[PDB]
Amino acid sequence: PEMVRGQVFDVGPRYTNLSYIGGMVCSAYDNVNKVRVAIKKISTYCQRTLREIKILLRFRHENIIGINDIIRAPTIEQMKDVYIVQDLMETDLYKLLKTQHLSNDHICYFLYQILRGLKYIHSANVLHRDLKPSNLLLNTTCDLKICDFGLARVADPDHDHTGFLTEYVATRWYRAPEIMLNSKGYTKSIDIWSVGCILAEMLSNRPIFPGKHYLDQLNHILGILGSPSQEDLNCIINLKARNYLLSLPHKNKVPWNRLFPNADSKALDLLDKMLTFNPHKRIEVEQALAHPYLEQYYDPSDEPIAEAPFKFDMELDDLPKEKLKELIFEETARFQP
Ligand SMILES: *CCS(=O)(=O)Nc1ccnc2[nH]ccc12
Repeated sequence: PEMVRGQVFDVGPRYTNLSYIGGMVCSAYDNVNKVRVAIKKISTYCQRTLREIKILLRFRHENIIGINDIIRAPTIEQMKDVYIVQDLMETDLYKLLKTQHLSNDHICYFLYQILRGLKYIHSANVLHRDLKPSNLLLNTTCDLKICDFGLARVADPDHDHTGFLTEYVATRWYRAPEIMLNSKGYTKSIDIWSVGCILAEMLSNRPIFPGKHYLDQLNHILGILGSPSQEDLNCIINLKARNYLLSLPHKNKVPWNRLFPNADSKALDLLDKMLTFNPHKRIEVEQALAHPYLEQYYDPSDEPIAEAPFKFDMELDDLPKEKLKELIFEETARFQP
């Protein structure tokens, strides 16, 4: 078996000539299809691995990363590592934003593809819950694919409510304000906020709300949106959350065209609607696609939806380590000779 940087990366004779990318991700030559592919090693096991495999095997969409192959040992007893084989993608939006200025045409096209993929995910009653530039892969022709469904959940708006300062798992800079106030992130509006943040970041190459800790994230958001309105406050019924907001000095709204003096005015209109404080008033993915900014691309007949809502059969949260390994083994069975 081949090794890469002091790690065994043992991907049978099908995949050869391994180079590191970023458990470990390597590129490799697929000797069957005769293209370089991406392979990630997962090494007891995690709910997130299973969640992702079930979702990505069920999903089929041009703006969502697929799984092409999964490599594992023939038996549960011998299975330790799982390798997931996917299309090689030259770069991601995080790497691209660190090094490149995007034209308005590129920002428009990337945003379109993000929302087109998101329309499909949401149509399956799934929330991604960790959209950020590093989860948006790109190839040399700027095709974009959404990846990393390890924190994805079936939508559950009736159980979205929680108390103030409830701990959350997803990446801090892309968290909607309501996460810090009264939300478990179980509604589609959570993903739109992330997309808003990403749009802002494409406009200036810098994260819009780079909070350094849990409540600082909310301070950054309010520093630009300004103080919530009485009506938006009245929607927050939780008294700890409400009174925290009432305790803050008045903050004026920073005009988008002053933060983003170079941006297209239609892009800023859409940004505003995605970065709305009140999640009920926030634009939905299909409205976003229909927005004038995206007129050159918008075509709902060519923005497919999922054939059915996605379902986890049992609650993965209480699963002992043994049943989880067995579930991963079973979900990966179709790729065995
Ligand atoms: C989805 C982000 S990842 O880091 O999990 N996977 C990944 C990284 C780099 N290049 C890739 N090509 C396909 C999948 C990846």
